[PDB]
Amino acid sequence: MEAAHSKSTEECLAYFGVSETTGLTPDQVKRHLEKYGHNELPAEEGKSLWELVIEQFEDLLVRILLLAACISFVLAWFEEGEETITAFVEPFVILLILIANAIVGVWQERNAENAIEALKEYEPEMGKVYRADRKSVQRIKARDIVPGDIVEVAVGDKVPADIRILSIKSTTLRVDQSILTGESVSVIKHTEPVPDPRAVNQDKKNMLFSGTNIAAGKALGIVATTGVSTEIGKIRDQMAATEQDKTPLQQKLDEFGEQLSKVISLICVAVWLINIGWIRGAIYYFKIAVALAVAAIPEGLPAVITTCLALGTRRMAKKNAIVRSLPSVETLGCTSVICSDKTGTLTTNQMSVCKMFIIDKVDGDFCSLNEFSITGSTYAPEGEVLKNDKPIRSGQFDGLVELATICALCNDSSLDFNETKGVYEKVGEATETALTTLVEKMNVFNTEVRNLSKVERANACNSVIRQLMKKEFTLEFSRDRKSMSVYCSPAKSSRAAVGNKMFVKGAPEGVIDRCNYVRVGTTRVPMTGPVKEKILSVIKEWGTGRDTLRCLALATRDTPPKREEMVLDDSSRFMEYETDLTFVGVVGMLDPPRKEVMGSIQLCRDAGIRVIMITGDNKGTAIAICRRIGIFGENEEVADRAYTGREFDDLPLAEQREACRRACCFARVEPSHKSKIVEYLQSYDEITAMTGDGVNDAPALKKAEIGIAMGSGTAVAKTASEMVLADDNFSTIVAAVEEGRAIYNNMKQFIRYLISSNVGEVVCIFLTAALGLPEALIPVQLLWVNLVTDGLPATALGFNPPDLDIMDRPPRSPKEPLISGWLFFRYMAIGGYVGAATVGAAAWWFMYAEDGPGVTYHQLTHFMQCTEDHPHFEGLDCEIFEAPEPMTMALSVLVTIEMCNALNSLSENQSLMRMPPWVNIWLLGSICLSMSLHFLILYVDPLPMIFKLKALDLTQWLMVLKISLPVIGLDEILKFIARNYLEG
Ligand SMILES: Nc1ncnc2c1ncn2[C@@H]1O[C@H](COP(=O)(O)OP(=O)(O)OP(=O)(O)O)[C@H]2OC3(O[C@H]21)C([N+](=O)[O-])=CC(=[N+]([O-])O)C=C3[N+](=O)[O-]
Ligand SMILES: FC(F)(F)Oc1ccc2c3c([nH]c2c1)[C@@H](NCc1ccc(Br)cc1)CCC3
Ligand SMILES: [K+]
Repeated sequence: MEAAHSKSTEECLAYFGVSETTGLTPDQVKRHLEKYGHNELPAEEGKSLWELVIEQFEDLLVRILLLAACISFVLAWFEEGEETITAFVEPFVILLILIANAIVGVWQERNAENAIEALKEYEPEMGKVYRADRKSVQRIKARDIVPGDIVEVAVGDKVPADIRILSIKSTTLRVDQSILTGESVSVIKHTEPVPDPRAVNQDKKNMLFSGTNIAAGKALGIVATTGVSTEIGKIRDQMAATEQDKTPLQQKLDEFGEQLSKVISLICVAVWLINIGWIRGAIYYFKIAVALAVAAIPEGLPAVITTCLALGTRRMAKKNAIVRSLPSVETLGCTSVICSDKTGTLTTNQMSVCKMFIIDKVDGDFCSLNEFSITGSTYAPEGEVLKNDKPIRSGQFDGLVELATICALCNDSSLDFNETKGVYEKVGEATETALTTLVEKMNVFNTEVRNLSKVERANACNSVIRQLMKKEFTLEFSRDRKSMSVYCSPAKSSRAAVGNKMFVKGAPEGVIDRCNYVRVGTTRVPMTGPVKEKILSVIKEWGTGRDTLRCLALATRDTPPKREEMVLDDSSRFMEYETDLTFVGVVGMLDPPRKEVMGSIQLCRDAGIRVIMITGDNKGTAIAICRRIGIFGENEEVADRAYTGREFDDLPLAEQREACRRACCFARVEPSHKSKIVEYLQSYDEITAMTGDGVNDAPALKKAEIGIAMGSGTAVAKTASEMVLADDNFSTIVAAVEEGRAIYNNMKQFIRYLISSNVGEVVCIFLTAALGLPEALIPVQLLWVNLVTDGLPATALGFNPPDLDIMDRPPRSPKEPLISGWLFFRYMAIGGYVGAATVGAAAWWFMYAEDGPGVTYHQLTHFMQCTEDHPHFEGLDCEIFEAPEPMTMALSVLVTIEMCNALNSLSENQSLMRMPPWVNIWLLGSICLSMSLHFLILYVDPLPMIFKLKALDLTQWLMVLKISLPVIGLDEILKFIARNYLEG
């Protein structure tokens, strides 16, 4: 049933064929389950495992490795002679590593997915329905509440569906629906039809929305829509699925992927070309092509990448930064401008009326004032009211009595006592509750409150004013006039002839212009120029002083219009109905900046991040706040870097864009302006973190490259967001950007470490083919390196502790190459030394090791010419070239160097003498475990037969360290030219 908000109780009942006492029949339930599905957000769709395999097949390197599989398969098939046929392990392993990688990408594609699942969290487990089974209410699983059944809800329950209220059983019904509308005040719900069929949800005051909770009361309704049809379920309809564009790192990695394709193909052609001058031969340059493919591809890199991301996500997630979109962590390092709202994010949103003034005397041009101050900054109703630092019984001033009345009446919020926490808490809007607390502190009628209870005391004095003036109706706040008013009539009935009143509170600018009189206690004197000046002179002093107060003016229309001649259907006339007012006084409440923000702001400048503050204060106060928290200097001229929504809109398009180039402070912007500022910032290739919590903030969060939504905010903003501030703190953003920087510098390290490791293997294979030597590494050994003995240090590298200057450098540009020009030189030379060292390791055994045959280099590089007992190969067994020992020398050198390179990769440019190995203790363990797995693979008797290895003696090991360790002295020397001859 659509638009049930416009239909009467009887109509919705007549629509579904239900009784308000009998409920639904099980037969009706079956029929509805069929015609409406269950009451839940359906499981993820559009994702096919088989169709996902196509994406893996489409990737280039997967195509290569898949081709290396079929080759390795046919090679093991054909080569029955001179080897055991139980040697299909290599093609099998190739497939498994390919299968594993497919699983891996899918496995945490669900981590990039379920970002939108943060909305599935808002629906409840259970609900209550009256049904045709029992005369009492049955508690059903919420996902089985079909449309049409009668639902009961009480205090503190979650509304389990979208329900048209049928009959409120308690006195009144208040519904917290902030989660869906942003309404920070519990809405009064009624049972009448709201007439407009397309009215906004804020007007649907007869509807219960799923996912919202009941502030107070108890009602009975009938389910109008379930699951997706609900307004909270309408949020899932977009379901992302927008244009998906590769991240900059994803794009760069793929360019390396194809340069790797070119390089493999060329080497493959070169060795087929070098061999100048058959079945046994067709084997060779296919075997090495497999050895080539396996040696070039990092194999385990996606596993390491998606792991260090997951652990970084949880690191950030415990710093109150909830990463929805995973590509964000890359983007977070490139953040050039954070643009955030003031209230609740730069400040505590913990309101307290700090100062207030009424008029003292008026003589001609002169106008004195009675200024008051109030101790206590919590919502607790405790503290003095001060005049000249001394206590004052507020009720002695008739001007304060009227101020207290206006505050208590121009108010839709209240105070509550949390029985468990033992503290006073905010009900409804924070800025209104500040007035509630102020009234209780003033106590203008000297209501006896001492012997009350912590609960009763919360609203005693507010209730006393409610006992005097009966709030007939309210004139809602509009932004054109920046004020609201309430029409009240006397309720004592014993007291006579007071008359109907209208109490107006609003921004001092507009309210004061619509005043014609100033109340002096109980007397009335017309509004004059000299007095209005002194009023604004203190309002401006307060909103610009060291305490930076938002100010509110309180007024009264002494003679309101005829209640039967006011038309409440159109806001446009509301301002006129608040004319001929009498200025009563002004309250000034503080909302102090969070302890951290001043320092957190400083970091953004040190790191080259511009901070734009969007706020609703006046341009005067907005500028002042920016000096207080440090966006501007106290003595700096900020004329050109602070704008208002109307000022900004006055500039032509060209002058608009130049403003965002330099601006840092926006006051009172329309909703559309956030999205317009982002567009302008994009025109300068600036990468923006933009914050929002409200329902209108959605498009500027989809548009911003890093949409940041508030944890206490609406559901829609969270959905359009890339990240969520669980603690609402602005410093959580800075900490998020900082962490996002460290992670990329660590991804860069293990990317280089793994790929430079790959280079050494490609060199080793290439020399073997070029020199005609026997194979020194076989693909099974390489995969064990590129997946295990390298993967563990590669991961632990991602935990390299951040640089000390990490927040003293400009944002990384999105086009920043993975390697500089010189890094290409450094890693080629190391990958070269790694290639030569592994081949020489095996050659040393064949020619010089005591256990080895001690053959000559001509013999060794013609080892396949050992057809029979040759005169050339005198005293040798042909098989000695297939011996496990030379391979195990090479693999042991490849492993040991990659442990040393891991120690080198601890820093891109720092010596190990300055930043020692134990700086990353997680990395030491990764090396201890990789080496352990190497001794395991040599010593547990199923394993050596597989990988074709044999345990080295003490001599052969000391030869590995003889060979391997200099790679440290090589990189240390290479790191020297960097920090001493390249930058200067
Ligand atoms: N586009 C705008 N043009 C003009 N003023 C704007 C605009 N947007 C917001 N304001 C005013 O600024 C006040 C608080 O803004 P501020 O807390 O700085 O930031 P926001 O709460 O708007 O943003 P956030 O909640 O953090 O997303 C609001 O209080 C009030 O009017 C609102 C308000 N209200 O929002 O309901 C009621 C009120 N009385 O008296 O009822 C007085 C306000 N006031 O004096 O500012
Ligand atoms: F060895 C397998 F083929 F099985 O696994 C891999 C290992 C590494 C890569 C690489 C790619 N496909 C691979 C597939 C290519 N793009 C896939 C990819 C893109 C971004 C991220 Br993050 C991870 C992988 C480009 C080089 C890196
Ligand atoms: K976005």
